[PDB]
Amino acid sequence: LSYRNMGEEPNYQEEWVTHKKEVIRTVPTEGLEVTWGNNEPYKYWPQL
Amino acid sequence: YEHVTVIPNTVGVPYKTLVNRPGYSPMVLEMELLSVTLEPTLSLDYITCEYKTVIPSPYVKCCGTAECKDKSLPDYSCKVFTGVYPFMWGGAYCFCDTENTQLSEAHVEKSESCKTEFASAYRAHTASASAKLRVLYQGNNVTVSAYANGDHAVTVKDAKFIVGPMSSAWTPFDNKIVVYKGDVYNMDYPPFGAGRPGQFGDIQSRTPESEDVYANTQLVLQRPSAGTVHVPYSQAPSGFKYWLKERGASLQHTAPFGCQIATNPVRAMNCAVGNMPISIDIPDAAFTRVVDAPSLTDMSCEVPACTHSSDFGGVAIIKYAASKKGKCAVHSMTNAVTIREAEIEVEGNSQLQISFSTALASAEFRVQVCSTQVHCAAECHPPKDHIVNYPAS
Amino acid sequence: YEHVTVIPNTVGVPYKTLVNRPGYSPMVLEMELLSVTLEPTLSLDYITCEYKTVIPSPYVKCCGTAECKDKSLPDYSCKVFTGVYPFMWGGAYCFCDTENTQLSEAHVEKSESCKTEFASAYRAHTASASAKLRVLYQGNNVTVSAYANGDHAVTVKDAKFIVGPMSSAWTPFDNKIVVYKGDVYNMDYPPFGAGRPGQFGDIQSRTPESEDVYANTQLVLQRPSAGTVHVPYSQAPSGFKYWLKERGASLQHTAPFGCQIATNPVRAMNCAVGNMPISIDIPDAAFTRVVDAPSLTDMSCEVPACTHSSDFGGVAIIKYAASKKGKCAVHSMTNAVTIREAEIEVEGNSQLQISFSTALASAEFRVQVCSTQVHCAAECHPPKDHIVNYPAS
Repeated sequence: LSYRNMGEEPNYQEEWVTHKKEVIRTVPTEGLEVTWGNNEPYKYWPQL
Repeated sequence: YEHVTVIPNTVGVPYKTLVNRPGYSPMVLEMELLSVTLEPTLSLDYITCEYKTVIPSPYVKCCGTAECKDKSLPDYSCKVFTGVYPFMWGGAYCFCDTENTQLSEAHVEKSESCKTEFASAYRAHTASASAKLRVLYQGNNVTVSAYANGDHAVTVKDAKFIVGPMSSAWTPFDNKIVVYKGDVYNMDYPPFGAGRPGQFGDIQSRTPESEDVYANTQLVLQRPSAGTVHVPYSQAPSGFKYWLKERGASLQHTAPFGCQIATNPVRAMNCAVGNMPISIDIPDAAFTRVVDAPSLTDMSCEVPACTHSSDFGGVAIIKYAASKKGKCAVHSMTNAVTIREAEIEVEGNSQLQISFSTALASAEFRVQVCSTQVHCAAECHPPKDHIVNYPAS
Repeated sequence: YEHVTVIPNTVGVPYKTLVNRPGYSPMVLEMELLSVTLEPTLSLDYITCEYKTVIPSPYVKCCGTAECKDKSLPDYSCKVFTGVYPFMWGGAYCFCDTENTQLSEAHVEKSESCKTEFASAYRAHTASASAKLRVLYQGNNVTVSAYANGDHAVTVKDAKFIVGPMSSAWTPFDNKIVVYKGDVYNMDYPPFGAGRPGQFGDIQSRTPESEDVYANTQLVLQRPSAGTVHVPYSQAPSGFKYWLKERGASLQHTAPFGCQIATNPVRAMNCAVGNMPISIDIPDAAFTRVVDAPSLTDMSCEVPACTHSSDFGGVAIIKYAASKKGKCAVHSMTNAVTIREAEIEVEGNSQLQISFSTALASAEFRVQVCSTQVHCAAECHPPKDHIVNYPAS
């Protein structure tokens, strides 16, 4: 599971997960690019 | 005419550009870059493979001492173990007493999968500018893919679209790059032939199927096998096997700028950055004369619904009174409001409900329906969910 | 031992440097730049050649009006000159008198000698350097040619050389280069597919071996001549005939900076610029100390030869007195001295005539015999002729 910025501030954090984990990403204004598993990643637009 | 617009260099936000032509009606168009590829210049110097110590059969001089010759190989290990007592599976390998010498010779060799998998140490050059982008213009949703240096023009749909160059420079290449079988790892390669022991790139392929091997694996010949032909020879491990072990996080996860670093050839697709100045030489047929335009006047834009959200959530029943029927170009003449449609068929004394909204809740925006400038002010709603999928208006 | 020096970026100058570590005699490492060429990052954006006109046989619509058919080719020229009364070679081509007309059509076709005559618009990116350099290492004048980016460093003769990077980059390559079969000219190309009419490159292609070509050749099919089935078709002049015929002086003539530009591959051999960093990690076996070295005591250097000229115009008899016979480093201890010899035999109480030049006519130049130093002076006479060929000392 890897979450990073969607833009110039990378913040490209990533971790292998082993148990149940409720990771709370503070979703950036440039967007939260996360990939958690072999599916393609979710992008977060922190809208509203 | 040639309308010069600068789209935001980020895909999916379908920009509208209002081509105003004197002698014609208002000619709004929509453009949006689908993808934009950044193909960097590559200079593949170091090749990554697996080193394998090709050590020969044990040259047992039974009761005899020879002289080891320096075989010119990659790390030719020459060793004369003095006085081996080598015995075989069927007894003694030497019938002589004590003078049996172990000839241990070896070299390095590129692996068979090194012939398949090679780490490509591309020397980074400039990025190729190329991008595919669509536009709902002239009554057609038509796309043009253009090499975006500025001089790869597409006169498509009768329209001379010339886009390029890009404004941005956040290049997905680094100065040195390793292509490792699907992965661009921005890594500095070692000296081409001048590697270190245990380095990522301990076997340096100066050509991809090359004949030279910059390899200093620390293959140290150990002492002989105790009475049996065994090659005592200690070496360092696979430095590309360590580079296989330390595979490293590629730019497919490690993309700063939100770029899509996708290789084969090493490209940067979906590098959302900068602005894109595209000029569109429109023909005369897009210039449709305003005297032949429908006489749309007496508009009242009644703002029915106001939700400042990700969508263009303004609703506006604009009561219009058209002289004749026709697609009046219902473009936004305002600064904040994204209107959903581009043209509306204003037919007569009809109320066209435009779908237009923007980010600002208190939105007083202007809209021109093909000549008709009107104002629409609303107190748009707050957001409902904290997260949307991509950005919005 | 490692001595890391910088030669001047101009080949042929003898760079003898007295690398002298402790525990060794003087090591006068002579280097000479064999050649340095610059591989520019080309990208063939424009394909050029002299295009032709495929005008077919004329569609003689006899007895009736012609039919407009837009054959979608490059420069699809079609016209119906109705009312044509063309006569034939056997009299009349039209049987009736009034209803004959000429639907005359033609297209633009590619250059059939485009397989031979090609104009290449190289999208000139950054340039990759590659060098050759020889050194008198151990007294052996060996050569080593390396990829002189500094990262493809070449071990040669037990001595690693780290060659490059060059201090300069002002190479003859421009932003957009044109290569026409021997001609490298820095020329501003048209749009790749978005070329202009009649300019150097009107028959533009995306590549030379490509399939499509943009062209606006001014296909003015005029109405036909009287009684002869002949398509009067105005056409612009050949851009292959133009920019070939107005080809001008190329980089082979116009090479500034003293470069030697040679394309196919694009390489500026003898680019006279920069400081060339070359680091020679040499073996330790040359470093023979004062216990190993001959001991030259009482060296007296009288300069009977001294002439301020281009070559090594300084003849100095160093009457030495060597304790041990052998090689001796005759190294330059002065900054203006150019001693051609770097090692001389010290066999006894004898003299070596060192032939090195200088610049100032009254010169107290310093030379060391390998543990001895000396500053001997001479009065140089200036040269005769103004014009020489090579550089100076």
